[PDB]
Order: sequence, then structure tokens, then C-alpha cells
Amino acid sequence: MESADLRALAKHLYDSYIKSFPLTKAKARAILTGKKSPFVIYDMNSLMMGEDKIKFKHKEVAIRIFQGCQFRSVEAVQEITEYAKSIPGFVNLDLNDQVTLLKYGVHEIIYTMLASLMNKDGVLISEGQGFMTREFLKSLRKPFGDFMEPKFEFAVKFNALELDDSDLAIFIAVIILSGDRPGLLNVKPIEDIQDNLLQALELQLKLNHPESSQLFAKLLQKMTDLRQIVTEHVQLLQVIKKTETLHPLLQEIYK
Amino acid sequence: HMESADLRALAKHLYDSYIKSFPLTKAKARAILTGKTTDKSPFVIYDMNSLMMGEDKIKHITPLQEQSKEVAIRIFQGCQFRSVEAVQEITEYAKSIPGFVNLDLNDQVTLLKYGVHEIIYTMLASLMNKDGVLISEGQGFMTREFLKSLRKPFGDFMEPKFEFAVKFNALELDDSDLAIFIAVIILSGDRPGLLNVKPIEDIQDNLLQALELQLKLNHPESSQLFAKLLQKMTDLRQIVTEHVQLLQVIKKTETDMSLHPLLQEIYKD
Ligand SMILES: O=C(O)c1ccc(-c2nn(C(=O)c3c(Cl)cccc3C(F)(F)F)c3ccc(Cl)cc23)c(OCc2ccc(Cl)cc2)c1
Ligand SMILES: O=C(O)c1ccc(-c2nn(C(=O)c3c(Cl)cccc3C(F)(F)F)c3ccc(Cl)cc23)c(OCc2ccc(Cl)cc2)c1
Repeated sequence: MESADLRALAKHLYDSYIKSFPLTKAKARAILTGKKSPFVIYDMNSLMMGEDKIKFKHKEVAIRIFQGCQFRSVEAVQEITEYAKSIPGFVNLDLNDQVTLLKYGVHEIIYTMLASLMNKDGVLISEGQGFMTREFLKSLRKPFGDFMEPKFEFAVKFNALELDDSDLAIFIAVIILSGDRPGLLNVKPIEDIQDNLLQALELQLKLNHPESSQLFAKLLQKMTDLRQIVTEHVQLLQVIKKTETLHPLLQEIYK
Repeated sequence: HMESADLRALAKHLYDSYIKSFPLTKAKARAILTGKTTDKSPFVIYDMNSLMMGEDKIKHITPLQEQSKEVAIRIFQGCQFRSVEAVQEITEYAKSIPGFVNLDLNDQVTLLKYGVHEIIYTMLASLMNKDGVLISEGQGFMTREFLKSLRKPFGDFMEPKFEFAVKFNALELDDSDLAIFIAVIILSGDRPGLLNVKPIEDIQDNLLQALELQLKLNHPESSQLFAKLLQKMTDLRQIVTEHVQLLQVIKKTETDMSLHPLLQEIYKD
């Protein structure tokens, strides 16, 4: 791998990233900074008017928001799955291995890209047409409030790295091509592709962030953390499932 | 209107997802049904003794939970168990259809509620020939004659599935064709109670365009196969109506039958 191949890979992934996801970090940041104001949900009354205003496809209030998070996450899985097919070499892997990589990767990627939509005060929703405040989400009763706040806690730290969309496109691909997912049949071509993506990410960060020392290592430290965050997350889901309890078809969609 | 390249890309995406979503392809089923090999041969159940031997040899033929029960019920619960698994597989497939998960959540449920039976019949035909049906992921083959001879209302409950399959199979569709066909069925804007008919019809229009092109390229010598296949998607509507009528009648008489909650909810209204 020469620098030319690595820059070509970075640009290929960037181009696909822009086409795959509805709201880029660049567009999200302009909305969060104030550079039409989004509709703000900050309490129960503004939530009621906002689902009238924005027609959330995404009934006690805390559950309604929780189920809105689930609807959006399912959409993100399909967006990530389509993005994965643009990663060079991915569609040539064993079909079972494509499925395994996506199954075990989507949660880490959803957390990562959710950070593009958050600041310390709230989160963009409905392709940036809405903004739900952190204080509102944190204040939800039962375990739902403590279910929402860890997402903000991660995003504030992840966003301190100041990654842009061209960095994130490669980073997300690196996550997908993880050779240690349980049950992979042919680890060799997965790690070979991840080695190319890691080389491209290293060069991208040195060129795009020349003054950010060891940003490559700090970002790998983060992709690491994501493993533990996601495991905390699935555990919190199992606690809710036994405590709160949906049409059987709906259970299948969200399984 | 989308371009030929986009339509071919959609066909390939759906075929890929279909291979990933469904455990036993028509291609694999036909390789088993044709034989000529040693490693793939199924064990054939055609009577009581071979059913007994098959539960010893073979993915349980019939659920072990029903082992104390009369044979017709045991076989029925084997069908329902697999149908429930099919609902789960179809739901997974549906999520891969571009645009499906972006629909109103109520409409997603409604499309699946009304679509799964038609798809199950369609895909069951892949596992059938005129003499029987592959079971246990193709490890077994149960004969049409054995199923038809089941007592009470069960024998005549089984036979219409074969009657449809022989006619559907004469179209000689392959998995790449079926993957688009099944997506067309799911995205039907005429299902009762849909809230947002327009975005569903928009997706089906692209799927129909893709199916039309797929059949012209894959079956260039089969005149008006597209129209013949739409004529089939029609019949399924009445075939499924006969099925649900028979099932509700049988359920009232056979206290030993159980419906999985997933199926139970689908059959309500
Ligand atoms: O646009 C997007 O890219 C996007 C992506 C992720 C989330 C989101 N997921 N999520 C999870 O818990 C979750 C996660 Cl991280 C990973 C896998 C599965 C889950 C699951 F399934 F459990 F849901 C959240 C929890 C809290 C918050 Cl603030 C947000 C989310 C998101 O939420 C917008 C939203 C919020 C409220 C309402 Cl009413 C409507 C939309 C948007
Ligand atoms: O592999 C698969 O994709 C597959 C898919 C569908 C069926 C199957 N469903 N079915 C229905 O009546 C039924 C239908 Cl169509 C739709 C919804 C609900 C029902 C319900 F609940 F009423 F059962 C059948 C009746 C007769 C026959 Cl021959 C087959 C089936 C299937 O049966 C394999 C089998 C046969 C015998 C034994 Cl012992 C074990 C397995 C396989």
C-alpha cells in the first residue's frame, strides 16, 4: 500500500459515507452551533407538540421516547449495512462472515455516529429538524433516564477528538472489519482489509490533523472503549425487558 | 422510473439479502430433490414406521413437546413450528428491502401481517415437487401421499399447498427471481388499514420495475412471464383466504392444537 492507494481508499469511503447517511456530522454541527431553528423538545408539553409537528414514526412518555430510539436504531442498521457494501473487499467475504461482522459491529457504530448528532446539551433528531435536550432525556423516570445519559457521556468525550466525516468514514469501516467477532469462518481476509483501513486511517489523521499528536492511538483507544459501552448497553436492555415489556411482529422487528 | 443499472443493483442487493435471510434456497432444495449424489440424500417419511425411524435418524421432524400426541397433530405442529420460523426469516428479509424500515411503524406491521402467508406459500413451493416436501432443512422428505392421508380435517389441510406448488413451480423461477417477487408481495399498498399508501406504492413500483427487468434477462425465452407471475400473486390472495378459513375451523375442533403467539396475532383480524 502506497500513499496513493491509501488516499484513494479514504476518498472512496468518504464519498460512500456521504451518500449512505441522512445527516453528516458537518451538517449536524452547523445546526447545533446555530450557523430554520430545529424544533426543541425540552419537556412533556413540547414533546406532544413536536410529534404533531414532525410526525415521528419513532403510551407513557418515557417508553414512547425509548421506542423512538429503537425505531431510529433499526434504520441506522440498514444504513450501516448498505455502507458496509462499499468497503472494498467486504462483499467478497464469505456471506456468513458479512452477516456476523454487521451483527456484532452495528451497536458500536451506532454509538459512534450518534455522537455526531449530540453536544453536551442535547441530540438532533428527524434529520436535524428536532433537538431533544439532555436534561429532558436524563430526567425520564425508572431506568430510562439512566439509560439515556451514558450515550451523552460517551459522545462528549468522543467529540473532544474533533473528528470530521472524512475521518469517521474510515473509522467506521475499521470497526466493521474486526477479525475477533465470535463465529467468523475466514478471519484472514477480514484482518487483511482492516490492515488496509488502519493504514488509510493513520495517514488520514496525520494529514487532516497534523497538530493532534497520537490522534490515531487515541482513536483506537476509543474503538476499544466502545466494546465495554456496548456490553453495558445490552445489559441495561435486558433489565428493561424483564421490568417494562408489544405486538409479536414488533418484537420480531426489534429482536 | 429508475435506470437499468439501478434496477440491476437492486436485484443483486435483494438476492444477496435473500441468501442471507433464508436457510434453504430453491437451488439447494432442487439439488436434494434431484439426487444423483450420495451426501445430500434425505430420509423419506411415507408412513408411520418411517416417521418413527426418521425422528431417530434426523432438527426434530416434529416438536418433542408433542411426542405424546396423535400423529396428525404432531405433523401439524411441525408445519406450524417451521411457519413461525419462516415469519421470523421473512421479517428479517423485509428489513433489508430499501425503504421498508423507513415506513410508518404501524404500516410495517400491517405489511408483514398480510404478507407473510403469501410469501410462505410461495417459498414452500421451492421445497416441494409433485411427490412431497423437504423438511428438517432438507434432511428429510415427507411424501404428499402421507400428508394427504392424515385423518379428520388435516389431510385436506395439507394438500392445497402441493396443488399451488406444482403450478407455481411450472414457472421455473430461480432464487434471484423469487427474491424480488417476495419483496413485491410485501410492499403491497392495498393491505387493509395502511396509513400511508403512497410511499409503499413508490417502493413497489421500483420493485416491480426490477422484477420486470430481472425476468426479461434471466428468462428471455419465457414470453410474458412477468404477467404470468403477477397472475400468480393474485391467486395467492384466495389460496391464503382458504387457508385461514380452514385453520380457524380446525382450531375450534382440535383442543390439542396450539398456535404460536406470533401466528396467533397474525390471524387475528
Ligand atoms: O440518527 C441516528 O443516527 C441515531 C442513532 C441512534 C439513536 C439512539 N439509539 N439509542 C439506543 O439506545 C441504541 C443505541 Cl445507542 C445503539 C443501538 C441500539 C439502541 C436502541 F435500540 F436501544 F435504541 C439511543 C439512546 C439515547 C439517545 Cl438520546 C439516542 C439513541 C438515535 O436516537 C435519536 C432519537 C431519540 C429520541 C427519539 Cl423520540 C427519536 C430519535 C439516533
Ligand atoms: O420450510 C419452510 O419454509 C416451510 C414453510 C411452511 C411449511 C408449512 N406450513 N404449513 C401450514 O399449514 C401453514 C402455512 Cl403454509 C402458513 C402459515 C401457517 C401454517 C400452519 F401453522 F398452519 F402450519 C404447511 C402445510 C402443509 C405443508 Cl406440506 C407444509 C406446511 C413448512 O412445512 C414443512 C414441514 C412439514 C411437515 C413436518 Cl412434520 C415438518 C415440517 C415448511
